[PDB]
Amino acid sequence: GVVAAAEKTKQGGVLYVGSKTKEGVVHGVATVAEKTKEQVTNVGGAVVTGVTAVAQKTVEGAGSIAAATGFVK
Amino acid sequence: GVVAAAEKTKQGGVLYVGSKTKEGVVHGVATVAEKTKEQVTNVGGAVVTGVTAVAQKTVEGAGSIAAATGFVK
Amino acid sequence: GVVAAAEKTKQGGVLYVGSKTKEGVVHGVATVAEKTKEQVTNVGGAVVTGVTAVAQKTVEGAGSIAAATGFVK
Amino acid sequence: GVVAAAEKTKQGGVLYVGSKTKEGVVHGVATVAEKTKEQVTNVGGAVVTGVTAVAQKTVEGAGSIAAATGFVK
Amino acid sequence: GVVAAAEKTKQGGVLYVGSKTKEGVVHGVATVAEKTKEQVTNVGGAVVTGVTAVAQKTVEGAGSIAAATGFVK
Amino acid sequence: GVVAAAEKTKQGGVLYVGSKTKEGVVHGVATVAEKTKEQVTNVGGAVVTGVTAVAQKTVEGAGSIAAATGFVK
Amino acid sequence: GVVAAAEKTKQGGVLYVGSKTKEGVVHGVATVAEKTKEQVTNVGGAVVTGVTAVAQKTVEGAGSIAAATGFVK
Amino acid sequence: GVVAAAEKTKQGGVLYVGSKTKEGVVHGVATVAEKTKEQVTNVGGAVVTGVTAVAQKTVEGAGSIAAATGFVK
Amino acid sequence: GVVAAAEKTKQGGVLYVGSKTKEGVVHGVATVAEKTKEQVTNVGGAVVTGVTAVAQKTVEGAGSIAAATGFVK
Amino acid sequence: GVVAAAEKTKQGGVLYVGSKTKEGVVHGVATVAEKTKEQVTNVGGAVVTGVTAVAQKTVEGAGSIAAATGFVK
Repeated sequence: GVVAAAEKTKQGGVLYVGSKTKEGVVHGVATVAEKTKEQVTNVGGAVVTGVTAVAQKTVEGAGSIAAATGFVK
Repeated sequence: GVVAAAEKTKQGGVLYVGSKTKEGVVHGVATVAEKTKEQVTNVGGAVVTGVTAVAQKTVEGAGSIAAATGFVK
Repeated sequence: GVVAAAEKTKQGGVLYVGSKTKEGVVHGVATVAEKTKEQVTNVGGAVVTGVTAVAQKTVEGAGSIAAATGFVK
Repeated sequence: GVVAAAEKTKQGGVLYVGSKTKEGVVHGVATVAEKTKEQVTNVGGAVVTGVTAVAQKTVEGAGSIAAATGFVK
Repeated sequence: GVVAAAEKTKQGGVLYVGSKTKEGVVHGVATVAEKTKEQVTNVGGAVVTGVTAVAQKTVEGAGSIAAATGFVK
Repeated sequence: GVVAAAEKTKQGGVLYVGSKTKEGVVHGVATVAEKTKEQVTNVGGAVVTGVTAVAQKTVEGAGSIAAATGFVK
Repeated sequence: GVVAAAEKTKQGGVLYVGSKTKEGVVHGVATVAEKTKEQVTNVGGAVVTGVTAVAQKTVEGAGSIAAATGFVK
Repeated sequence: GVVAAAEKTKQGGVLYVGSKTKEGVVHGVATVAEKTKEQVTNVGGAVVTGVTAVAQKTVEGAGSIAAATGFVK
Repeated sequence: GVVAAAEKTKQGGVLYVGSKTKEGVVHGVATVAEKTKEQVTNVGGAVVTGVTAVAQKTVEGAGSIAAATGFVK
Repeated sequence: GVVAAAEKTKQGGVLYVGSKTKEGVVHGVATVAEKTKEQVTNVGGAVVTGVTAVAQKTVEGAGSIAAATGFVK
C-alpha cells in the first residue's frame, strides 16, 4: 500500500540581484554510484540550479510523496 | 497498491536580476551509475536549471507522487 | 493497481531579466547509465532548461503521477 | 490495472528578458544508456529547452500519469 | 487493463524577449541507447525546443497518460 | 632573402599490425582560428593521418623549409 | 636573410602490434586560437596520427627549417 | 640572419605490443590561445599520436631548426 | 644572429608490453594561455603521446635548436 | 648571437611490462598561464606521455638548444 494524497481547497517590495562572476561550475541534486541494485528520484518540490538563482513564493502548497523500495519477502 | 491522488478546488513588486558571467557549467538533477538493476525518476514539481534562473510562484498546488520499486517476493 | 487521478474544478508587477554570457553548457534532467534492466521517466510538471530561463505561474494545478516498476513475483 | 484519469470542470504586468550570449550548448531531459531491457518516457507536463526559455502560466491543470513497468511474474 | 480517461467540461500584460546569440546547439527530450529490448515515448504535454523558446498558457487542461511495459508472465 | 636549398647525391624483418576498433575520430595537423591576418602551412615532410597508420623508411632525405612572414617595415 | 640548406651525400627483427579498442578520439598537432595576427606551421619531419600508429626508420636524414616571423621595423 | 643548415654524409630482435582499450581520447602537440599576435609551429622531428603508438629508429639524423620571431625594431 | 647547425658523419633482446586499461585521457606537450603576445613551439626531438607508448633508439643523433624571441630594441 | 651547433661523428636482455589499470588521466609537459607577454617551448629531447610508457636507448646523441628571450634594450 503505497498511497499518496494531496488536497488544496481555496474558497477565495523590491528585489534586486546583481551578479558578476566567471568560470562557475554548479551541480544540482546529483546521486552518483557504482554497482547498485535500485535508484529512485522523486521531486515533489522545486529544484533551482543556476549560476544566479532567485526563488519567490515557489513551493507554496499541497505536496505529497510516498516511496517504498525493496521488500524482498 | 501504488495509488496517487490530487485535488485542487477553487471556489473563487519589483524583481530585477542582472547577471554577468563567462564559462558557466551547470548540471541539474543528474543520477549517474554503473551496473544498476532499476532506475526511476519522478518529477512532480519544477526543475529549473540555468545560468540565470528565476522562479516566481512556481509550485503552487496539489501535487502527489507514489513510487514503489523492487518487491522481489 | 497503478492508478492516477486528477481533478481541477473552477467555479469562477515588473520582471526584467538581462543576461550577458558566452560559452554556456547546460544540461537538464539527464539519467546516464550502463547495463540497466529498466529505465522510466515521467514528467508531470515542467522542465525548463535554458541559458536564460524564466518561469511565471508555471505548475499551478492538479497533477498526479503513479509509477510501479519491477515486481518479479 | 494501469489506469489514469483526469477531469477539469470550469463553471465560468511587465516581463522583459534580454539575453546576449555566444556558443551555448543546452540539453533537455536526456536519458543515455548501454544495454537496457526497457526504456519509458512519459511527459504529462511541459519541457522547455532553449538558449532563452520563458514560461508563463504553463502547466495549469488536470494532468495524470500512470506507469507500470516490468512485472516478470 | 491499460486505461486512460480525460474529461474537460466548460460551462462558460507585456512580454518582451530579446535574444542575441551565435552557434547554439540545443537538444530536446533525447533517449539514446545500445541494445535495448523496448523503448516507449509518450508525450501528453508540450515539448518546446528552440534557441529562443517562449511558452504562454500552454498545457492548460485534462491530460492523461497510461503506460504498461514488459510483463513477461 | 627567403632561400631554401636541398641536395641529395647518391654515388651508388616482419611487421604485423592488427587493429580492431569502432567509432574513431582522428584529426591531423589542424590550425583553427578566428580573425587572423596571415596563415601559412608548409609541409616538407610526411603527414600520416589514419585510424591505422603505419610508416616505414618515410622521410629519408634532403628536405628544407624557409618561411618569412610579416615584416611590416 | 631566411636561409635553409640541406645536403645528403651517400657514397654507397620481428614487430607485432595488436590493438583492440573502441571509441577513440585522437588529435595531432593542433593550434587553436582567437584573434591572432600571424600563424605559421612548418613540418620538416613526420607527423603520424592514428588510433594505431607504428613508425620504423622514419625521419632518417638531412632536414632543415628556417622561420622568421614579425619584424615590424 | 635566420639560417639553418644540415648535412648527412654516409660513406657506406622481437617487439610485441598488445593493446586492449576502450574510449581513448588522445591529444598531440596542441597550442590553444585567445588573442595572440603571432603563432609558429616548426616540426623538425617526428610527432606520433595514437591510441597505440610504436616508434623504431625514428629520428635518426641531421635535423636543424632556426626560428626568429618578433623583433619590433 | 639566430644560427643553428648540425652535422652527422658516419664513416661506416626481448621487449614485451601488455596493457589493459579503460577510459584513459592523455595530454602531450600542451601550452595553454590567455592574452599573450608571442607563442613559439620548436620540436627538435620526438614527442610520443599514447595510451600505450613504447620508444626504442629514438632520438639518436645531431639535433640543434636556436630560438630568439622578443628584443624590443 | 643565438647559436646552436651539434656534431655526431661515427667512424664505425628481457623487458616485460604488464599494466592493468582503469580511468587514467596523464598530462605531459604543460605550461598554463594567464596574461603573459612571451611563451617559448623547445624540445631537443624526447617527451613520452602515456598510460604505459616504455623508453629504450632513446636520447642517445648530440643535442643542443640555445634560447634567448626578451632583451628590451
